[PDB]
Amino acid sequence: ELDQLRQEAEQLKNQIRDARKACADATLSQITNNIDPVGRIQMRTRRTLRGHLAKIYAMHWGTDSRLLVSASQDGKLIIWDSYTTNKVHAIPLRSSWVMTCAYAPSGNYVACGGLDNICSIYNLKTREGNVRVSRELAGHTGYLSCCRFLDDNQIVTSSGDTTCALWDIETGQQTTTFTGHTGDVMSLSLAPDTRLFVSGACDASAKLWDVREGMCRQTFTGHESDINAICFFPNGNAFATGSDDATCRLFDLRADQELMTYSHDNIICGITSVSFSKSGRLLLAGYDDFNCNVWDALKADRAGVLAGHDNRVSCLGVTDDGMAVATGSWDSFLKIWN
Amino acid sequence: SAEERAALERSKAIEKNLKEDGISAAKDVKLLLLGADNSGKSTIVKQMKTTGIVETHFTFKNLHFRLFDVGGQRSERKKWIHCFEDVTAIIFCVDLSDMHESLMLFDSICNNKFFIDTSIILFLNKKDLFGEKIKKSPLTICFPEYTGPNTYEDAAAYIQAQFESKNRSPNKEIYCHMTCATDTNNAQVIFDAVTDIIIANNLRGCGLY
Amino acid sequence: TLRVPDILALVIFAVVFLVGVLGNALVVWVTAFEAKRTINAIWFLNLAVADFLSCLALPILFTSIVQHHHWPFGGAACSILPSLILLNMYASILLLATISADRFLLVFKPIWCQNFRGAGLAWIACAVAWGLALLLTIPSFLYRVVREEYFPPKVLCGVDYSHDKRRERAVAIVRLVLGFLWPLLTLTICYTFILLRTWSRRATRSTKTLKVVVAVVASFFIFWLPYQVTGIMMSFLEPSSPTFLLLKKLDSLCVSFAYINCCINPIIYVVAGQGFQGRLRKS
Amino acid sequence: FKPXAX
Amino acid sequence: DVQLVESGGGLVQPGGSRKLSCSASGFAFSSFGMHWVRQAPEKGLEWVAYISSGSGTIYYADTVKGRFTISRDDPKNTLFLQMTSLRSEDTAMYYCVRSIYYYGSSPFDFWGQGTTLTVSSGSDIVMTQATSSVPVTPGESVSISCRSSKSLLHSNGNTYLYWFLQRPGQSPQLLIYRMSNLASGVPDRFSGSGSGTAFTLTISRLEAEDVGVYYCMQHLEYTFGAGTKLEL
Amino acid sequence: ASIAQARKLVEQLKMEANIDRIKVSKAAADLMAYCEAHAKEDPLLTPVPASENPFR
Repeated sequence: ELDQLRQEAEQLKNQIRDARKACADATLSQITNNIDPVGRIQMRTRRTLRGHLAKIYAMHWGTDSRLLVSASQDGKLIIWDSYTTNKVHAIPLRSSWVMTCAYAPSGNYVACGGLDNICSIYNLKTREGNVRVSRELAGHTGYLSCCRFLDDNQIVTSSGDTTCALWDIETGQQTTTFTGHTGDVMSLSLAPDTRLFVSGACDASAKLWDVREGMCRQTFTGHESDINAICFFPNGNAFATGSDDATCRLFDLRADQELMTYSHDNIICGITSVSFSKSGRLLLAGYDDFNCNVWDALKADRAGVLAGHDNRVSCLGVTDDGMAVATGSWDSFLKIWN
Repeated sequence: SAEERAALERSKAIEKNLKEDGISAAKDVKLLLLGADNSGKSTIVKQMKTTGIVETHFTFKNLHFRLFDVGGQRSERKKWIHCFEDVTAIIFCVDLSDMHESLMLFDSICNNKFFIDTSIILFLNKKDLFGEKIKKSPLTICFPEYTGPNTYEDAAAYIQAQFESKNRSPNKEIYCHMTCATDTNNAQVIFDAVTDIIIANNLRGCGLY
Repeated sequence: TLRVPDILALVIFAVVFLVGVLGNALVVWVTAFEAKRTINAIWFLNLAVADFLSCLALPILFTSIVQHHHWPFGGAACSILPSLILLNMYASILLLATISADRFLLVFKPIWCQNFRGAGLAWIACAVAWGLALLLTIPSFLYRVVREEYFPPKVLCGVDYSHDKRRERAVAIVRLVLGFLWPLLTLTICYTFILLRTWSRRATRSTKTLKVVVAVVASFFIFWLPYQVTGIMMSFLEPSSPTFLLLKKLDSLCVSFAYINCCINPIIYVVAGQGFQGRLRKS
Repeated sequence: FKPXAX
Repeated sequence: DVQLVESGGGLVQPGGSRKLSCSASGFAFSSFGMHWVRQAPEKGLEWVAYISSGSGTIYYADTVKGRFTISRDDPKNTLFLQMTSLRSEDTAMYYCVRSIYYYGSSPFDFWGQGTTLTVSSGSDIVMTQATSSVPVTPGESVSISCRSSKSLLHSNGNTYLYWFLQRPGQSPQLLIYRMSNLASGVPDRFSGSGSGTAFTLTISRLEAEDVGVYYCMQHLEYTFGAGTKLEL
Repeated sequence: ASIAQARKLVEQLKMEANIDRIKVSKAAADLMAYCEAHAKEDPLLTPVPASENPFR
């Protein structure tokens, strides 16, 4: 009967909640009182990339931290040169309803996707001298929300039908599919060791997945609304989330609970993006109020403001060596700060 | 400098091509085709001549139309409806064979923050079977509040008034029309509505608004 | 000792100079910021530039009127310097007329303005409007001399047709007829048709259009009538007549009244502009 | 000889 | 299959004119540069002309300025060369070359076949190669070196030196670009290094297919070296 | 039927409950140690010299 299974599930939930509450002896807020603050931080825009003309949606840095990539509703996928503002490629897309971008770690490929339910992979090192479509990965039902390269042969995708998949670019077939979510997955982030990843959905829950076996190991349920952004801590043991509740939270993998909340009374707009710095001391969040905020990871206090855009800050990223931060927006301009 | 002059030349050529494409791509007019299931969304585009989005196009009197049907995929509408702002108008259509879900959808669309100043064209479809049903069955089974006679004209007027009563912002306008499977008339209605809208936009852009 | 009209002309000149300089600089900067991706901005760019250049040369008239016909610049300046402002006024008038024609062509025939309208046509129209002032300016270049007085020290700079009376009559008639009758008729007809068509449909109906139209037309007419009506009379008249002396006395007041339109012009753009503060902030 | 503007 | 086919050779009397054409297929011709390197019958290589992409920048050699001109026709995928007032020093073999310039590109990657033009009887950077012939045996390792008059290092950090290999009865090939980067196809047995004005090339585990002449070229501003030959 | 999903949920909850947990203080100490050890190589927490700035 359903009653016995419901009672068993309730007992299991109560047991795990009791264990989680028992595992918490103190809080990090009362441990961090012995370290000094970072002071006031004021960055200035050193570059401005003005080639697009409609609502940049995604961007991604290269491994060498000099090249970029950007997608817009204009239907163009363009890769930039950050140091000299030069344009080195401009790929014309088949459909203009795109929402994702990805740069291969080896620098040979670029991926894209959107409302057409298909992930397209492009080859940048052809002998003929032009970029051409390599594969068209089909099989998902809902729209694509995120994509990430593991190597030059396998990719992971998150869609709007509550499932994630692991593909094989060599043959175009889905090796493994990850199910267990209720709403639709919005974001995705890969571990530095490339052995595990996490995802956040619209049912206010983020969970940890293993790429080898399609099992779900843990579930985090501390938020109040849909999760919009996900990123790993540089160490590989923690991660932070952003939601339409206008708050951010920091979670721990080996303690399986929440550590900090990054919120203030004056901010009532949802988060669109999140990222860490190189050493993990600072946390950058792109807000809906036309500006970005810099917050201490260990004290939950604001350290600076990166205003200077005229519309939503849709995307945000930090280079590998950590010498710059790029900020896309709906005004069709990319800013490089330092 | 060094041979980076060729790189600068390549960048300039890319920029010129981008500007030309952007200039050439702005002459078209975009329209969003929303409605309930089995309402006749396919019929209007078939007369005017699949998993994700489908985009048909046609030209009529030196003007190019591009119609988008984004109702084929089932997901959270709050996560992809903000992509279709800055569209010229909505082409919401309703069938008279039912039904309150259509009223709910109209109420949701007409008051969205992204679509606060977008004109809406309303089509009332399949009037003949509506007349047959009203001759066979009363309208009170669908609208208990209705008190008028069971004839065609007042019933259609009552349905149109009920649909139009959901508008709250007075800035926008709703163009009602009962096509009843009329040939080559819906295109003319859309053309006149588009002409009015573009004239208003041109007048507002100069500062006379 | 200066007479009564002179001090009023002086103070009006000072006020219009300062306010026109500030407004023109502000409008020029704001518009030149966004002259790339907006067609409408380049229409007002040339207007603002021409008005700024015309208003910049006021202190020359200031020094000329504060003293009794002081001309310490020789004949080289006397031949050329008036022509700059005399060209700027006509350029501004023709630019206003072509802006009115552009608005008329936008309201009517709305499909032809979507497929076959671009920045090249607007640039060509602005170039033609600018170049049309050369023909009107040339006679000033070709008939300007300087006269020296051996009576107590005075220097006179002015126009002189020694034996070309019919030439002077013809040029005065041509300048009057064209530069006043043509733009006024164009603006009144175009704006009347625009209002009549705009007030026929519920969607396009508005109230700001009527106020803008009446303000522009009334300001232009009232502030440019006296200058031309006095100028044509004093050009026709014999050099020896009391009424000619009276017109010479009222010339400074007439030209100052004409200049006030330079101050009037950019306030309408600033006030009736959408998000002017934000456009300034972006620049 | 006409002085002033014109 | 990238193909560069040339035609227009033969015998021309002194003082005449003759036109040569390059017909290309298999790649986007409109996105590439074009050069006209030529080789004397029993000497090294020499640079002649250059046509950009979009036909917006043309350079000519000092000894052939005015007498010759270059043009391209993107629709038909062809490149021309019009030469007038031929002298006795204009007899050589002409090569059609390919090059693309952006961040990370490798110019001078594909070379043509060649046309023979014979005529009847009638301030600069100098690069020198210290050796002209080096004895070698299979399984051994050798070292090549050439020096320049001035430093090839720019302020941006890139040094512009190129290495080429020509075999018996064959068109030359690209091995190293910018003194450190290996071409797409060359085996790992070849590696290059150097600093300032002294440049070296080393090859390990020599086979029987490595025999030929090696040229070193600079690309700092708008020449080839004499070239050394390995002997079996 | 509706029992397969309930059984799957029960099995998943049982598998999740068997994980191991550590103390919060140790995790906070680990994060603090990492930050203090790697603070020296972060060009955003501290101002960058003008000469070595690649975007100067």
